[PDB]
Amino acid sequence: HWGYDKHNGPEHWHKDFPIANGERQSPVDIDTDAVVQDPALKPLALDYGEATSRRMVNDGHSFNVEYDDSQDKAVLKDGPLTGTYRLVQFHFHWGSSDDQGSEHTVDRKKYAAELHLVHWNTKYGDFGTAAQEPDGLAVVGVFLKVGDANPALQKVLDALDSIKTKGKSTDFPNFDPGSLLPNVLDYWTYPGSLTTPPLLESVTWIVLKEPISVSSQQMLKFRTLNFNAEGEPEELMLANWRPAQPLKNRQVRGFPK
Ligand SMILES: [Zn+2]
Repeated sequence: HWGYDKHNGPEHWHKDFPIANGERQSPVDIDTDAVVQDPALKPLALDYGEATSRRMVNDGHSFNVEYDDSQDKAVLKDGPLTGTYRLVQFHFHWGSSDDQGSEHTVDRKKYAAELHLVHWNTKYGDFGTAAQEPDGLAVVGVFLKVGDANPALQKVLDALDSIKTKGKSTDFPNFDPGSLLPNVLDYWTYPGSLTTPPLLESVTWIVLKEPISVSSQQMLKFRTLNFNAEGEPEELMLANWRPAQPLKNRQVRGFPK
């Protein structure tokens, strides 16, 4: 088992998951001075118009909104990518107070939470196959910046009472993941990993420059979830972010700049 406390948190994961100290781990700090433009980069092409949400699940480390990835209803193309990537799920990371919780940082600045929209490359057939390949996954990272209430986010938060403990799920149809995107789609990109065990090095990271908003009040609702299953002792889901990992050999690129 793994988690986010002093003893089982990120600093210890390397013992059970050696790849934690590897060459393309995420998240990273994005130093905007070192960011470079690249004329090969394209605008991000998100097509979430037919996206079909199925359910919401507490997986014991976070909560996921699952999408129907059996066809091309919710696809991600272009940006830094070649091919088509299907949306399989999104989930969030957040911290114990509003001044922390994002996984990526910008010139060391942290936000209150971060949304990850996970996509797999269709040339690999399924998520499991895709997850093992360097070009297999694409994750769009969206910062949640504390400020005004976010009404799109509120629909997600209203279901959280129904999935308090590990393993619970609730049906969650009709949620549009495009409603949790900012209006401008400028992004930073770098080759990285999943930010949770097994920490697979299979992700092209697409971190959006513009955050979406969230209220302090709304942030308290994230923190009502439990890491523990029902019947075990309570362990509140107050914080589930991995800190910045060393950039090592990698280049962060920016679009449009
Ligand atoms: Zn994540």
